Amino acid sequence: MTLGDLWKRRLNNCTKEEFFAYRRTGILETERDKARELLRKGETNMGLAVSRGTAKLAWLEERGYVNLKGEVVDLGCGRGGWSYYAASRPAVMGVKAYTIGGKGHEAPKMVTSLGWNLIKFRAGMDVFTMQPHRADTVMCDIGESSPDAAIEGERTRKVILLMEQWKNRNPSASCVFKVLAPYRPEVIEALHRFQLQWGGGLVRTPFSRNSTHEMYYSTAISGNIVNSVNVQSRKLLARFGDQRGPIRVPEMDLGVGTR
Ligand SMILES: [C]O[C]1[C](OP([O])(=O)O[C][C]2O[C](N3[C]=NC4=C3N=C([N])[N]C4=O)[C]([O])[C]2[O])[C]([C]OP([O])(=O)OP([O])(=O)OP([O])(=O)O[C][C]2O[C](N3=[C]N([C])C4=C3N=C([N])[N]C4=O)[C]([O])[C]2[O])O[C]1N1[C]=NC2=C1N=[C]N=C2[N]
Ligand SMILES: Nc1ncnc2c1ncn2[C@@H]1O[C@H](CSCC[C@H](N)C(=O)O)[C@@H](O)[C@H]1O
Repeated sequence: MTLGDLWKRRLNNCTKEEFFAYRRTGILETERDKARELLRKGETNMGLAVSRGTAKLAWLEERGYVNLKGEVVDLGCGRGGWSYYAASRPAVMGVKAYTIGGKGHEAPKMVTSLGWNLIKFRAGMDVFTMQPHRADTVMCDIGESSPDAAIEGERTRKVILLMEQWKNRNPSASCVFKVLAPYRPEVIEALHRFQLQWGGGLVRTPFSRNSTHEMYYSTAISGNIVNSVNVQSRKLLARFGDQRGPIRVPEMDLGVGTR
């Protein structure tokens, strides 16, 4: 058993009030009140982020932890926050975005956010059975939370296997992907094997809620994986009992128009 396993048990043991105070204490939160209503009313001419995912990828890029370029694939694009971020980047030439859609899942939001014309959205696509194709940058933000840590571990293992398949097709591609449950030993083993062949490392974005242990793997950073995970678990465990709220910041606005 790991510290993150204990974190997950302590999380599930929270009362409702305990859970909601813990969830958001100390985290960066974009201000989505304008964005939310524009999406709700169906405004397509907008550059405000279509989801909270945009600011997370923006943070990874601005830190230099990912370098989005060339032909980008977005595996599990959901509403498209990563696809629109990538399409607005001058070094990106095109985005192929894929998501399952269906009941309980987000379909792509269609807006004129800068570079939208460079995105080819395909909904109703399962990426886990899709044949990989050429890409310079491979992005994947898949990993659905579960109260069951073993399910979160297996969901995470499937994402890492997917990234191995896309690296097999594209050994030189940069990769960035969500690791939902890095605290699980089957996940650590798979991350080690990936890191040994492809390099890379783990990082926590300051926008992730304390109710998830998610971290992001990128081929462009480094770091011992176990220590990265353990630092994050201790930091998550140390926030239990904190009552401070979130730090609110402006939402990303990419502007509108074609590229
Ligand atoms: C009920 O549940 C709930 C839900 O879930 P889902 O997701 O829907 O899934 C379902 C599933 O799972 C499982 N389970 C459940 N339960 C149980 C189980 N298992 C066992 N073994 N046992 C038990 O008990 C099964 O398999 C089924 O089928 C959830 C909700 O969520 P949503 O809405 O979806 O959102 P998201 O995105 O996910 O986010 P969040 O919210 O933040 O979450 C994350 C995490 O956290 C936690 N939580 C949540 N919540 C809401 C809560 C919590 N915790 C606490 N303590 N409290 C509260 O309230 C978890 O871990 C998650 O993952 O959730 C759930 N829940 C509710 N409640 C509860 C829960 N869990 C645990 N515990 C509790 N108390
Ligand atoms: N097997 C699969 N094939 C395709 N899409 C999947 C999938 N499993 C999960 N997904 C989708 O992957 C998406 C992950 S959410 C990603 C958030 C996104 N990066 C943003 O910025 O908006 C979800 O919408 C989920 O429906």
